[PDB]
Amino acid sequence: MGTPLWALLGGPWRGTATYEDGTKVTLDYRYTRVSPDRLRADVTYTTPDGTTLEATVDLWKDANGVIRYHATYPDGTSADGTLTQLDADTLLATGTYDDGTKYTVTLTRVAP
Ligand SMILES: [K+]
Repeated sequence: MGTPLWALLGGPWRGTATYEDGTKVTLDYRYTRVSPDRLRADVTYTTPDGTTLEATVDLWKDANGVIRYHATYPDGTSADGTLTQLDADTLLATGTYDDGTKYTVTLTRVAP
């Protein structure tokens, strides 16, 4: 079965993304739609160098049990990715932007 989709709903709705070089970015999010098979959230994060970015993210779990997401940004850009549970606290997120650029970050929910 793996990680239940609604596991993503718990705890404080804030986390940190850690990049390959150790850089960390804060993620603040708010769920706007919840159904047994699909979540949607508005996400805000401030990158290094101070740009503030907003995205709308749809999440679901495919029949192989993989948690997938599709993020859309105000400018029309999109990203498609997967979330893989590492331990109880952390997810591995790997995405591809519509320009072909890829990323890999870990996501950890801030402690309550
Ligand atoms: K944008």
